[PDB]
Amino acid sequence: PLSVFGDRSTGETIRSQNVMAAASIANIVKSSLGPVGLDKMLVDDIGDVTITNDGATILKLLEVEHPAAKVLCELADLQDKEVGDGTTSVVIIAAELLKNADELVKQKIHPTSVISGYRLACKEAVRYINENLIVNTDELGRDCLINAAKTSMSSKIIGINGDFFANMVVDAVLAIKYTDIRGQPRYPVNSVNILKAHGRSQMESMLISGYALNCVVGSQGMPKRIVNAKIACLDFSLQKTKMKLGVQVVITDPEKLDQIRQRESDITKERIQKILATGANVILTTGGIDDMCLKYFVEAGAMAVRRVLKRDLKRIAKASGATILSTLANLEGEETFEAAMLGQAEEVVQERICDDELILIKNTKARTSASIILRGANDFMCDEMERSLHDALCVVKRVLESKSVVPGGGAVEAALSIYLENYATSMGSREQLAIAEFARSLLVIPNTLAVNAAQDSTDLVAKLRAFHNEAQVNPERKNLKWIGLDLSNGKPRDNKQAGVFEPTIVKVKSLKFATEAAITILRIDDLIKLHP
Amino acid sequence: LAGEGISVNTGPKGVINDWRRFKQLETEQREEQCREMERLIKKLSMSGEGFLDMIDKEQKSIVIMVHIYEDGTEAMNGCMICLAAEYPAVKFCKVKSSVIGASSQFTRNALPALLIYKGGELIGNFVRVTDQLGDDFFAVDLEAFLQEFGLLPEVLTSVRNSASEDSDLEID
Amino acid sequence: MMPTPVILLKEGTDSSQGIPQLVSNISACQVIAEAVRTTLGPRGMDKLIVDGRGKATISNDGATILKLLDVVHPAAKTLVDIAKSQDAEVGDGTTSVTLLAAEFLKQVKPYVEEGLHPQIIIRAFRTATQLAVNKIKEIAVTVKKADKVEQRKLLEKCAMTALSSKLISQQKAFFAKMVVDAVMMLDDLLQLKMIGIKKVQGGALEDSQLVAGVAFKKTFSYAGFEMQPKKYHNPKIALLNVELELKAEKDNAEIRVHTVEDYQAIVDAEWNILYDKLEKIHHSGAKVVLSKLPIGDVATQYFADRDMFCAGRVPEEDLKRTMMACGGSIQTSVNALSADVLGRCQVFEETQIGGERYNFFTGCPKAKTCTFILRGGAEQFMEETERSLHDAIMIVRRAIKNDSVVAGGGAIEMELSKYLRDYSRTIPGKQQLLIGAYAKALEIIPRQLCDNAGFDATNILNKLRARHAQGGTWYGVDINNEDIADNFEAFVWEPAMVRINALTAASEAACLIVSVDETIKNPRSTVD
Amino acid sequence: ASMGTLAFDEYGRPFLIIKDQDRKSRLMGLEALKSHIMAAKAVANTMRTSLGPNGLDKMMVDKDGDVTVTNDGATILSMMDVDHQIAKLMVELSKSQDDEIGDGTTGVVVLAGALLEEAEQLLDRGIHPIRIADGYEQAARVAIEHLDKISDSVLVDIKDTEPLIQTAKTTLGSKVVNSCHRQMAEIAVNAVLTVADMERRDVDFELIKVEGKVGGRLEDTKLIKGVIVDKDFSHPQMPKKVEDAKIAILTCPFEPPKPKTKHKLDVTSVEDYKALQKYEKEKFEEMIQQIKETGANLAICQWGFDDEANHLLLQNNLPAVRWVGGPEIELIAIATGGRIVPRFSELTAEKLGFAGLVQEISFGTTKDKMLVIEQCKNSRAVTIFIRGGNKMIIEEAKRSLHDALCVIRNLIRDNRVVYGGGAAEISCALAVSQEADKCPTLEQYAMRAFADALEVIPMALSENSGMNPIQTMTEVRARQVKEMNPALGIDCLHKGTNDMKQQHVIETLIGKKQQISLATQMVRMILKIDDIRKP
Amino acid sequence: LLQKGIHPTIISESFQKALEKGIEILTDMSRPVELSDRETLLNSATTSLNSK
Ligand SMILES: Nc1ncnc2c1ncn2[C@@H]1O[C@H](COP(=O)(O)OP(=O)(O)O)[C@@H](O)[C@H]1O
Ligand SMILES: Nc1ncnc2c1ncn2[C@@H]1O[C@H](COP(=O)(O)OP(=O)(O)O)[C@@H](O)[C@H]1O
Ligand SMILES: Nc1ncnc2c1ncn2[C@@H]1O[C@H](COP(=O)(O)OP(=O)(O)O)[C@@H](O)[C@H]1O
Ligand SMILES: [Mg+2]
Ligand SMILES: [Mg+2]
Ligand SMILES: [Mg+2]
Repeated sequence: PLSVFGDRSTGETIRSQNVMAAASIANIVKSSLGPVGLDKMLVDDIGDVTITNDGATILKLLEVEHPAAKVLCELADLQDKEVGDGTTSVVIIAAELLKNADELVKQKIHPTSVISGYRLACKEAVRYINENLIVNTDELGRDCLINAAKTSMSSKIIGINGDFFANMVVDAVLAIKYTDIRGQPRYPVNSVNILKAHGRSQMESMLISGYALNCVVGSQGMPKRIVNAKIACLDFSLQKTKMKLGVQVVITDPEKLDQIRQRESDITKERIQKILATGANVILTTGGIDDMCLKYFVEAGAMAVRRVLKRDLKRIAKASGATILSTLANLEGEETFEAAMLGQAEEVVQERICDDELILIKNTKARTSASIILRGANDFMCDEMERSLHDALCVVKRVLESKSVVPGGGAVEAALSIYLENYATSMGSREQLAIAEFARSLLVIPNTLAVNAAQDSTDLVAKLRAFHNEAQVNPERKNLKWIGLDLSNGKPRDNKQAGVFEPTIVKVKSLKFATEAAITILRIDDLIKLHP
Repeated sequence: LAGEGISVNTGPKGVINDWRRFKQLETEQREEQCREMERLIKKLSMSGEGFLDMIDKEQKSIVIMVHIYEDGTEAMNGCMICLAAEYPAVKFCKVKSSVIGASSQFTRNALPALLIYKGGELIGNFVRVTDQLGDDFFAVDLEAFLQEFGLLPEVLTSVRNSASEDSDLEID
Repeated sequence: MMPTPVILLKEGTDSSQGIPQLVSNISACQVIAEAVRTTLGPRGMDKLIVDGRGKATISNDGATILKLLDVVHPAAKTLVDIAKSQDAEVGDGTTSVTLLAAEFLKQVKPYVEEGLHPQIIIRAFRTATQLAVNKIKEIAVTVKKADKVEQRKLLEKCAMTALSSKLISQQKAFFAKMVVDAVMMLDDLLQLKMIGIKKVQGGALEDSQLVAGVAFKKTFSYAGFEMQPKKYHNPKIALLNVELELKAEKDNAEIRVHTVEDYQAIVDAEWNILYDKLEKIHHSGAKVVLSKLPIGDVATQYFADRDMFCAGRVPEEDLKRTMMACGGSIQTSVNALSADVLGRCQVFEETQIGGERYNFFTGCPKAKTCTFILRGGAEQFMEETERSLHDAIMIVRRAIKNDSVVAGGGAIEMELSKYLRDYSRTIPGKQQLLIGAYAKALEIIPRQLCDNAGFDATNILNKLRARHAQGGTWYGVDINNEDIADNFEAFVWEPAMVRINALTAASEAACLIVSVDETIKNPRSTVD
Repeated sequence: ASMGTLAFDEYGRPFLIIKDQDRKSRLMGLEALKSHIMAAKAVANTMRTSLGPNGLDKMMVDKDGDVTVTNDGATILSMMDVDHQIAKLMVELSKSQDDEIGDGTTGVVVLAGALLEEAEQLLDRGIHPIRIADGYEQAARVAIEHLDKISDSVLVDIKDTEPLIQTAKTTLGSKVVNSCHRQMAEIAVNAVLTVADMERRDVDFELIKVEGKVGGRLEDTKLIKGVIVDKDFSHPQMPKKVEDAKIAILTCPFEPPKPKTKHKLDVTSVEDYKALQKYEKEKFEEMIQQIKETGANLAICQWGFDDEANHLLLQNNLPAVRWVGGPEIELIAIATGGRIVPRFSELTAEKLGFAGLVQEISFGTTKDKMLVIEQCKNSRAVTIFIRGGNKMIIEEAKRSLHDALCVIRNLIRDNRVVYGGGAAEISCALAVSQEADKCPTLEQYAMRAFADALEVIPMALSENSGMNPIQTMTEVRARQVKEMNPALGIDCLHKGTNDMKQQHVIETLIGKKQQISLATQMVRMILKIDDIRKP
Repeated sequence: LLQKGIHPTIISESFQKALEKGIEILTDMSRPVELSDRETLLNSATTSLNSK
């Protein structure tokens, strides 16, 4: 009757398929949650091997066919983009919410009522988190940042070495700190150039008090160490001059060909002479440099680096005070290069790192910059350290920007579950079931942590819920709001005292994104799949 | 035996589902037939879906060549591996004839196939290269032979360098 | 895992172990329960299944539907097995057992996913089932008066309740009275083979009748049969197992003669043997002759000459029913055809029923058998009517064995769930969650009733829970009134043993499914 | 909406539950109901064109190329090669109506289709199908009670056969034999009345032989108050006509006796051989003499005989026929009043049948002969001999006569009749509508849908006759309401009057009741089904 | 309607008559609204967005 060239699913079938797909995506990454979680290996069809614990990377690398699974994968990607941490918790929470909402729907509860209940529960959870479970970081000091970094690097390849990696992360983030208009301290992460090089152990990873380039000097005749570096940043190639498309050379008097050919290279020669005449020592360009210009730099005893990355060049110019010049043209139609466009550094060296060389611009002036050189056993290990390091940097940035943190280890989830199951009795008649299911779904995080720890999940979560219920009922027991999970010993523990923190924005964004994804999937009750 | 003006009328619109399914299957076989016919007769005289959608995809500005083989194939495979190590920008790959299901004449007398694709068209269809190349020539010989026709394209980091758009801003 | 050139098991062996395989087993059980989910209750609907040969089976019976389903999942087969067990021991509740088991598994699935040890769940199921069975036995209503009228009414009400879910539910009182009447005439053992069920195409349901005797189809009459009278007013019936026709005396017998006089003597001796058997039957005084073995045309004409009715090739079960109704004895030899070995009925007659001829033996005062003659518009119609009457007959037989009844419509399960929740509120707490899950899963049947009827399940569930909590034992789902009502006063009655067996089988299936941790599938041999 | 459910688990492990689950299909709930209703509607719409005197025939071709032209709904649906299960259910419903009644096999299909069509629009409005079935059952009970109320009784006496002739004519009007309509109805009535247990008992159709031969004309069809057999006299030189024949029915071949037991006869000398030859000759002479001594004129055997017996029968002025079938032997014995004798030694004069005339019938230039026995004293068995211009109309006449015989049999069983032409069903629809106005509102929709479905057959009759369906049906219903006359129907033949009592359109009450009941039960089943699991 | 034996041209004209009558009825039911009344516009927008 429809005569539609495709398959159709309607009613319970499509809802069950969507929930099964979401649950499968959840179960894919449920084994990499919490410090007792374990990494996974992803192998391509060409033999490429990837070892990672990050949920977003795992979901990006996998091939996904079902649209709901695609929704969850893009939810994880969005959570990574907007926050940088919690990319697994958001997926798990969204899948659990979808499962509980589908169970409610199978109980003949209309999906609109469930959606309204989920919206109310999300709003009240955000409000309760912002009003009760936040901890101000002003009175905690640098220990708060250290603990946040250590918590973020748990369940990662650099977990046990956290005592050192957290110091590195905090130092780098504080080094790249700057202030903008209206006095907001902004921390531009991704300005920390993360360099990888296998070899010696992790503890030999170096935090550079400057910048690091993954490139070497163009010529072997140039010195590989300059003390008082006058860095000149350029955005144009230094090679033989060639006329543009609209300019053509036509010779009628043969005596002028030699002069033409000489001028052709003398133009670049005089440009290099103008650049060197101001005392420049290090010359970095995004374009290439041919042989004669390299020799010109060699004879002057000055560095010259070609094919420098644009972002690296911009960072070097910003840190050292230099300005990038795409051309040597002033405001009076001449070629010139003043000393004002020269950045300065305390030292520029080409260091050797495991049979390979890289350039270290050390201790730039007028601005502090940082870079990290990661040393690992092999390439996969270095990649995983880089991913974990980026996650830690993002967490520290979130903590420094917004000065509120919340206890970790499922304490927030248990407190929210207790508060929501108490609050659901206050409003509505059919939405109360939805809010109760939201509270129950919020408990998937501590349960997953306990399961990963191979502990008694039921008893441990029951004890956590009892502690939080006592905290919420007794007004003189507010100190129990911080009772999290001690995964090493499998017992409840005051996580705020133990130093297990995480940014409030992580939880807020995870809750909002998971609620929106569950709502989006829940509206679907009919599928049409046209044949290709 | 009359009524030559059948005028099937509602039939085709009432059974259009099966007709369109058969049309889709026949067209799916049609792309494979068109792809395989570019080799047979055209040059012979003088999973398959993976090959099809690998040829369909990727940029037209990158030269991609494929090799058809059956189990001196080993020497040419080694030379191809050496060229791949020497030309990372190229995407050397090989596929069995039985997977493609080519003609028996190609299987019996055209085992060494050097098929080069550039933007969905055959810029080179070197087939049965035993006579004009040899049996044990090295990778450099194959590179020179292929570069003589202007088909093949013309430092080392530590391990890796690659990793919001706010690069760095010190402005107050 | 490594290729390991020499391998342990046979190549192609599939193994699944851990929590995921248990979760998959639970999901398969839910899938099986969904296939018979909508067939429960007066508002239930039938299912049609087509086999490879093209035959279609229409049935509301859960056991039949599960049998026609070609399940291959090892965990899913347990639900079909327990449905077969419930059908065998009880005959009703085959849909309830699968739903109960699947709901148990669904309720305990979240605890399984979080690492709970299966043995704890098994122990909780055993304890809850024991308590529920004890409660059912305690609160079941029985009347220790042995009054004929009230016991008959109880049988009829149980039959109507067991019948008020099928396509014959419109005539449920009529068929219930027929079934109770048929069962009461069985002697001591209530053997199912003593209740003949004949299906005749054509005619309405109300045209179906119960015969106080035996009736069977006409069986390939020979020539001269239409010359026999087809009605008798006090016949004597000769129940025989004899081949009455000219034939070789023995398979290995051989006759050797060397004189034409001996030849004529031999042919006359054969004819005299046949005529002597027929003469003995005739002077036995019988007017109706029935035999397992064929009755020849010569014997048919001989009996027509004497104004008797004959019927050969009668099925064995039909002759057994005729013997038990008329009160004779099946004879393999006709030499001693005494008076006591002859059946007797008040009226024998051959009548046409929907294009078929049937022989009727009515008026038997001491008959111990019956005969259902079912009418309908299609063979599947008669098949489903027979299945429904079989369910009713099994229920009536069980009620005869013990008249212990509980109210239906989910009232018994509300009482059990309330009792189990009250018990679970008084234990440490590890078993409390599992027993509470069991009590919650006990609510599946009334919820399914409401869903099938098109109600709002949540409101009816809340009303039933509130009614049972503050007092009231037999309050269940009232389908017609869109509300709840006291089902015991509404005569929605169920034998207690039905629910006892249902709970026991569901609990055993759930425990067996949970107790399995690994599944191994050896590669098939001789696939052909 | 197909291929069952495919999950393959949430852990990526295989999830196989039902064997060949990927090759099976499934429909759930309302979609299955819609598909079944559509299939039943298609079948009913195919059948409805062949309803009434103006109904047209269907030309059915089997798998072997044999083609049958017929108007009987049961015959059409039986030969139809359907694959939908609901179509098979409709075919079985029509066959059930044929088996129970013999007439109205087309009305049941149309009524069921209309009921399901109305149930479709009831389902669209959100009514549980069980509620629709219950309402249909209640309305069917009301309609059956109304039919019983408005029923009329007729005399089924042998002396006056006018009402029986009218009923048979009403049955035969829709068939192709309406050219010989009255003669065919008379033949059917006489055939049923001649062989019938008078005390309202059964009518044994096995005692009515319906055999047809090509050639002649339809008007040549006649009722023979005896038995007609396609055999002929064994010897070509015996007389072809015997009057006042004394039949001698025998089941013993006219051959020397043979023991059934495995036997061997030993010839040990010449005198033994002479004795054997003399014994054979004397056995032949003795069987012939035993047959002749009873005074019989014609001898009928069943297992044939050999040359010596044939020539002795010819020589002794004893016409004989051989290889007569068992049923034919029984029919001859019943009609002639003579007994069946198993051997010559038991043949007496009192066991001889009597026949007024035994004749051999030729059939033009066909070389085929056929023996006829008639003019018996009180022949309790009759045979109908049908002639036609082709075998196809012969088969159609056979089934039409079967319908007429079944209708007269139903009249024998019950003498209450109702007036057809759609009058009875219009009155039933009126009664159902009146009853619905008093019942609660929820079942009102089901009862009114039942009334609308009942009113389709008069609409079909009006449409087949070319009249406007809705206008004619509305006018007839208004006349029925205004003047109390449940006999006003659809003037299909354009006789100028709407009163079926004057038009003598008579239907058996049992037929209408069976139609309504069977249609209601089949509709209830089709509504109750909500799942299909075809492979 | 077609099954009852009505030509599919009287149906069209009758449907046109019914459409005209229904348009008249809907116009009679309607209520004037001014663009300066923000409440009615907000209610209309909310009703439009309610089903999404
Ligand atoms: N030392 C710790 N003790 C207890 N819980 C922790 C500890 N470190 C992290 N957690 C908790 O483990 C959970 C899982 O974090 P993780 O999965 O590693 O982050 P992501 O979701 O970004 O991958 C976090 O919600 C955090 O609260
Ligand atoms: N009149 C009624 N009102 C409410 N519920 C009923 C009624 N009759 C039967 N039931 C319910 O229907 C269920 C039985 O459904 P059915 O499918 O016939 O057998 P099974 O027990 O195999 O499911 C019983 O649990 C009973 O509670
Ligand atoms: N002379 C007539 N005038 C009006 N209606 C008639 C006449 N004869 C038959 N009919 C109607 O035609 C309908 C169809 O009858 P028929 O085709 O013989 O068998 P079936 O009922 O199986 O189709 C009957 O319901 C009957 O009421
Ligand atoms: Mg993290
Ligand atoms: Mg039952
Ligand atoms: Mg008729």
